[PDB]
Amino acid sequence: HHHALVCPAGWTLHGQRCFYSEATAMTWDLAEANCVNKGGHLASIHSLEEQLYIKDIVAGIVWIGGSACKVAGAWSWTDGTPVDYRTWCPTKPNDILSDCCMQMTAAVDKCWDDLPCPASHASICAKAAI
Repeated sequence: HHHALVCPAGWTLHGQRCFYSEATAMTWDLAEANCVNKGGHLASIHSLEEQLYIKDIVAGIVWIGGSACKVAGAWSWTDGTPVDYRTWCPTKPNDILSDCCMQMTAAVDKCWDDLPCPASHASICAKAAI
């Protein structure tokens, strides 16, 4: 269609996507599985515009959809979209395979870092708008 977009209840609209703030802390793998049960993925981020929109939703560290757990330093988004934007914190990522899941950190700018996937954090999901 070519009419106004909506999001399901509980999700918020930015552009062509809907976002869900999951306040329950969980491992990266549980957070991704949670987003898949809800029809989406942990959020991928493709511009500073998206970075800033998501920054404004969330209340602290959040898991997002990046991981590099197969080949060290080879980042992918769980939703299959391109890694065409990055905003890693200074000196990051460390690209150590033990610490291979991506999060927005507690810095105000929500710069990204790669942490152990078992760390327990809130998260953000995304999926296409309706």
